[PDB]
Amino acid sequence: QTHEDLYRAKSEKTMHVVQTASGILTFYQGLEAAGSMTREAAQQQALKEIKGLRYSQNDYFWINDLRPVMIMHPTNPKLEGQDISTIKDPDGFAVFNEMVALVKSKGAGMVNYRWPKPGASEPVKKTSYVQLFQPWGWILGSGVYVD
Repeated sequence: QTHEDLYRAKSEKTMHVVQTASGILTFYQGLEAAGSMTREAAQQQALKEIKGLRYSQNDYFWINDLRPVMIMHPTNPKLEGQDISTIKDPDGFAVFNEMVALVKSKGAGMVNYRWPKPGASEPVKKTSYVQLFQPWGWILGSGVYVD
């Protein structure tokens, strides 16, 4: 039983909720591919639904793209439609640029950074799984706060 085993387990949870939520992307992209909705309408409907999803103690999902621009953020909605390339946490970690570089290399993975909790402003340590949804160039993410 290794350190790697313990960390594999804790973060599996995060991975699985993101994979769960990403099925909404899959569903809506299918309707786009079949010609039943336009891409942009399919995108907006998917965002709207993913915006309301929660698990555990008000843990949530966000979406940003590869540019990077924030597409949907349920607790910081004023970041939406903005270039988020210049955002850095208090340790200097370039949150979204790191996420983009990670998914471009590997498709998905874990990343740690500081972010405020919902409805608060102090940046707290957080560990998130991000996953590229390739047809739309979207990164879906969720994480858990150290407390």
